Amino acid sequence: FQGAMSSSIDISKINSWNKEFQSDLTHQLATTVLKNYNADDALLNKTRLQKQDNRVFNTVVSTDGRCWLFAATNQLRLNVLSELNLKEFELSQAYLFFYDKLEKANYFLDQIVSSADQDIDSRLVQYLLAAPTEDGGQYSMFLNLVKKYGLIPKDLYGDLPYSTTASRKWNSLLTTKLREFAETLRTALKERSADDSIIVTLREQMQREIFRLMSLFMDIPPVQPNEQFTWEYVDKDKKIHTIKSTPLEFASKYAKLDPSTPVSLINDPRHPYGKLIKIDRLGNVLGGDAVIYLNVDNETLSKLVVKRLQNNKAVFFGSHTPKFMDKKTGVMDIELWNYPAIGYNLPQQKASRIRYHESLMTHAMLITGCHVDETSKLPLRYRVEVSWGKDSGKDGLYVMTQKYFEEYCFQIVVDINELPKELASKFTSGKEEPIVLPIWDPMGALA
Amino acid sequence: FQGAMSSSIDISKINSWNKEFQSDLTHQLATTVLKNYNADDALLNKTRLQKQDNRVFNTVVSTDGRCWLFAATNQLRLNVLSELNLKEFELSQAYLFFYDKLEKANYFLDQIVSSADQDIDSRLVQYLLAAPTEDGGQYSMFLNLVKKYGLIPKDLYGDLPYSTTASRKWNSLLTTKLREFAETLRTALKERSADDSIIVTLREQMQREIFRLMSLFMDIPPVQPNEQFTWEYVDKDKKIHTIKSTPLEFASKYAKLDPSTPVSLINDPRHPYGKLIKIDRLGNVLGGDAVIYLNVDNETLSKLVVKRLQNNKAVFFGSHTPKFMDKKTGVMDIELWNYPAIGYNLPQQKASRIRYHESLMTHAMLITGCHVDETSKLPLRYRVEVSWGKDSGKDGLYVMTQKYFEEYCFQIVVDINELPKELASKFTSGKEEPIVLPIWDPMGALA
Amino acid sequence: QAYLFFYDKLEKANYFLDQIVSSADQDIDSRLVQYLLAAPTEDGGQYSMFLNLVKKYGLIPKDLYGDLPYSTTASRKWNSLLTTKLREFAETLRTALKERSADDSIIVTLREQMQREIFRLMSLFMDIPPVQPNEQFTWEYVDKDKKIHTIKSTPLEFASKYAKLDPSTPVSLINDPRHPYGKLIKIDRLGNVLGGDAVIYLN
Repeated sequence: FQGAMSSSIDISKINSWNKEFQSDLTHQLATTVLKNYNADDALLNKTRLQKQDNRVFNTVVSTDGRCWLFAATNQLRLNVLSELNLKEFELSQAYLFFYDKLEKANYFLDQIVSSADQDIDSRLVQYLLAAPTEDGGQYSMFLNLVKKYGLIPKDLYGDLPYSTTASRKWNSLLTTKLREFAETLRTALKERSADDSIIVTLREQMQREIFRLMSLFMDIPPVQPNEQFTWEYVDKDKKIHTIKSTPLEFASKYAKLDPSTPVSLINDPRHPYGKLIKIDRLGNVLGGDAVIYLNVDNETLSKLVVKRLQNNKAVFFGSHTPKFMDKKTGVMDIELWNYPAIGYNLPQQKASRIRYHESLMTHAMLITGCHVDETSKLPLRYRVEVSWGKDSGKDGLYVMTQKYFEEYCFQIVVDINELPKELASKFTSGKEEPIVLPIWDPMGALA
Repeated sequence: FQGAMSSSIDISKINSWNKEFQSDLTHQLATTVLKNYNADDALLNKTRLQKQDNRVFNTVVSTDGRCWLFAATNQLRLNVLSELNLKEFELSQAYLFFYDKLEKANYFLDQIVSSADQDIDSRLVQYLLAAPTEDGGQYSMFLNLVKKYGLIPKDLYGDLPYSTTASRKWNSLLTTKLREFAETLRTALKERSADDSIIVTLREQMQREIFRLMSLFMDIPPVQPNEQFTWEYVDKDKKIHTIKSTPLEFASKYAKLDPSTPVSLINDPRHPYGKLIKIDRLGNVLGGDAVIYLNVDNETLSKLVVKRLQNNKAVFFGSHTPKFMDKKTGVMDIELWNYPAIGYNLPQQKASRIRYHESLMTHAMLITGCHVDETSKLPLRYRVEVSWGKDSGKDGLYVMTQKYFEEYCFQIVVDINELPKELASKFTSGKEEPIVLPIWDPMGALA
Repeated sequence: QAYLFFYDKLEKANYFLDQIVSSADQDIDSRLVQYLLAAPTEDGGQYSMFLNLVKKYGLIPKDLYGDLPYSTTASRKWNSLLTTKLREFAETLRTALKERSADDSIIVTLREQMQREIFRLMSLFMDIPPVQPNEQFTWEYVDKDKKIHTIKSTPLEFASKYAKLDPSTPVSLINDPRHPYGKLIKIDRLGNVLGGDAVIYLN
């Protein structure tokens, strides 16, 4: 009784506390202002903004929820511009987006069959049923798709369909169907075994029905991965050309993709550095590669970003958007808002923010530059590019502090050749046992 | 030298002061917020708003820059509604507005002739030239017009012309002409005397030219003051009627105006109470009545407002708009904004605010109700009505505190019969010598 | 521009206090005192007032101090709050000058407290610039060719060394037909920095 009493909200206590807080001038000022405006609008610190909104970067690349696909295909887009002397060029994101969604719906049916032994109310089965066709993904999922499907110019398959730019309704219609199929499969698996002719036939009818519904909202791409397409275009000089190629040959011959060089490093302080981290079950293409990260410290993660940028290549990275991100000015700085002035401070550290459900990776973006300090020999800020129209931020360009990178970013993607042999070996040796995390881990899919 | 040095802005001092202010938390909070938002938007105190925005009034009237004319004609408008059993009705403001402007332009020419002895750069002549045709006025100026012109229903002469609702350009064109005429008159008065045939002819040609330019922007009313008009209308029951009347007979017979009963009281602490105050030269109709106020204390001014409201009549009053007036919520309260929380306090008293160019009468409005405290026997707040469309305030309705009335209001208009004999006598006795103030005094014309 | 705008406003508020002390002998309702009280902190100025500020404060690149604050692009409310205070200070000064003389220790202290209070209120709406006129700033920039550079300079050295200002060459000519041509015209009292140059025109 005494415990529950002490643990209850006591009316005299809160009114006494109120009287005490109301006697403080800062508090009186703060509650006047915070009843009138959104705290971020009210506390944005222009004095800090003045110093941090710096768009001078001495280390830049020379060139100029589906974000993960725009960020992932960017370099390949640049390789084509260069290889073909183009003025402008876009790879088709819709191409990858259509197959990702089909594969994910197909993947879910397999996840359901493999988890059929578990109770319908189990944590995994409910988790599988929550959002089987979400638009986000990881870099490994992007490579799984390019290895099977290749890449094609946006001119052959663009963002024309309604659902390519407003996928919410489409996903909901598919998901409702997938939830029905989950029950139908689990129900048929009570009697028959999975290899049973009936389950095999049922799974195929389901693939058919998923494909049929998808074909209503988006067309299947115009050519198969090994089928040739003819593409007419104009180079920087107004000269015309025709390329005959297949999607697969195109990803390699023109976009120069070598799927075996990309590796993802991550700063996840919940785990020891030097270890490989694998997210169980997270995927898109059945039988494709797993999401694997090599865990490293921020110093290491920062040097790698600088080295890649020095090799004139942008860096794919994942972070917690939109934590401490000001879209209006395009600034990512954890001290840009004056919360300490209202006594609001946040001591919880990175590893704990992750464990306690406060911070996770949510979006993928591109680092295209940085500023390394002459004195010292370290990065101070990074130039970041988003896929949110030329209107978000400074014409879509953001500036991010080193501290933001350390605290609210986690993963970067680099080529294994850019790593020190001691780290590259972690991937090639075949001796590392990864730490295996649940499918629902915060270090997952990116928008 | 030491004086000028001590009196200069010293860079070390202001930077030292800055360091001291920046060490205070309230200050740090305040400069963050005040660089982001307008101080009134930021400091509006909703906690105070919650208590002061009270629209319950136990003392209300039973009925339901040209504001001074809408406020001035309102009662007469109600008298007509009642006298004719009308559902809706408006007196024509444009009627009064057209003659006010003509008379004012004519008045200016006379002010110029009477001040011709003074230098062109004198304070009075420059003041006369500043805004000879402004739209604002005083209650005496309103009576000067009704006594000569009468009143007509809005149905016969409405706010149709562009310049009746956007008079800025019209006034500027007239004023430019009037400034030319001022020189032409002063120039002709160097040789000839004012009664000289030539000056008389010149003044008439100027009246003609003013009238001609005015007739381009607004038509002269359709009937003369003693000429009959025919007005067709429908009463509350959908029954039709025709009234044949002249503007003058109409102001008296239907709108029930008796120009000899209205008197204006004012609270001007710069002067002793019990004295009559006259604003020199301020007028519209040449030879009409002067602007005269009987100076009284706030207790007296407040009791008179209550008494008039008890006689079921609204009260014309002048105040300093928009000091401490929140248009969005429709509240007039000098403590509604939390300026003390940023250390901004204003000790300067009423009489001093007036002398030091900080507060003056600027607009005329209507008090249509008030709340007198059961305990005590005094008014707590007033219901105020503005002529700013149903969109300003609470459907055009404001609530004003007793303190606001005391500090930022000055004049009210009442019937001499409502005054205590000791005050009424101040007007009838013929023994009072008014304190005479300059034409540029803050206790002047209202918008 | 905000750099110059912040000091112009501070100096003007400071200037007004001095105009009030020097006109204290005149009646509160006199033409000059009422004129002084009308708009002591208006945003406008003359070229001489601009030179008075550059000579004392110098110039800095907009990248170090921009038009970020609300009041830099909508100064009406800020000016009104300052002006209301300045009108209160005018009375407090004239009232204290009835007894004591201007050099009196009390008037000197009072004037300083007023400067302090003006500066404090201004610092709520705009920050004092990041460096003093003789203090060095570091400025990073990119030239037409995408090459990066860092300039270390003080605001004063910057107005001269990079912006090439020589405050002694600018002169203002005017066509004012009210007066004879060939004459110099001086506008009495019009200024911003106490003791700075007067507004003078050659007609």
